[PDB]
Amino acid sequence: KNIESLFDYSAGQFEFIDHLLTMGVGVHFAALIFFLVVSQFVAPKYRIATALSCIVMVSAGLILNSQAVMWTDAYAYVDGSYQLQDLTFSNGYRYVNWMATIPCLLLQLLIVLNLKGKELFSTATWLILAAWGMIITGYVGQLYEVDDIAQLMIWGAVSTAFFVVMNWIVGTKIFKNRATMLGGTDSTITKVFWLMMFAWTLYPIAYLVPAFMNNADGVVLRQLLFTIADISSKVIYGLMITYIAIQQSAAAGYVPAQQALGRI
Ligand SMILES: *C/C=C(C)/C=C/C=C(C)/C=C/C1=C(C)CCCC1(C)C
Ligand SMILES: [Br-]
Ligand SMILES: [Br-]
Repeated sequence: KNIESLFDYSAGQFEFIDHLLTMGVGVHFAALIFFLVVSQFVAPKYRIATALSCIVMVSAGLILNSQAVMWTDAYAYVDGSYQLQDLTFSNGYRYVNWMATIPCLLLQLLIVLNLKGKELFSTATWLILAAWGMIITGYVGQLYEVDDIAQLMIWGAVSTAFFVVMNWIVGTKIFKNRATMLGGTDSTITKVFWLMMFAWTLYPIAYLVPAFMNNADGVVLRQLLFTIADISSKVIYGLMITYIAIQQSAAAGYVPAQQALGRI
């Protein structure tokens, strides 16, 4: 069903993928420790945004770990190359994980935007439906990446419509609420929008790899793109959300935030 299953891999290709996925685990778990220790400097109003970064680190780090183990289970070194054994490797589990991690990424943004009550709950609801629509339709599409490329493209067009609408809700909420933001974070949150547009677009590029690069090297490329994108969309994004949360905390008078920032 997935293109990974069609090829044998050289030692270099096989090991590089293994290292990519392992480094990703280490990066997410290292970040998790940082987000954990820094959360005591966040005011109550934003503390959940930093907690959600911890939740995303574990979720993504578990999926990467699980992908790495599945990669080594599925392939063994036989007659000069890594060849498929009885177990199967696939990217489908990443899509299932997005069902949880994308809502979390969107909720931390809504929190640092100072949204609350009814606006918060309704914005989050529409965002979560649009995200699930994107992820489900892309999940279905990738089932056809070996059997029916045309079907992969069409499901990907549907998925892209949900993506574009989700980004429009995000941009609309960022550009409208920029002005409520304290401590100069009105400037930083704009960079957050651009980081998301960039980093999230890596995923659909990766989804199209079976169409424009259907071979072992394309398999490597796809893993590399997911790694750059996971890091950018989860770790780098989380660092910027945390910075915005602490800065707004300090500007609103939360003393542990002022002292943390004071001592660096
Ligand atoms: C941390 C994981 C993140 C931020 C994953 C984001 C995933 C997407 C933006 C997926 C987008 C897709 C399309 C827009 C079309 C092709 C199918 C998808 C689901 C890869
Ligand atoms: Br507060
Ligand atoms: Br994830």
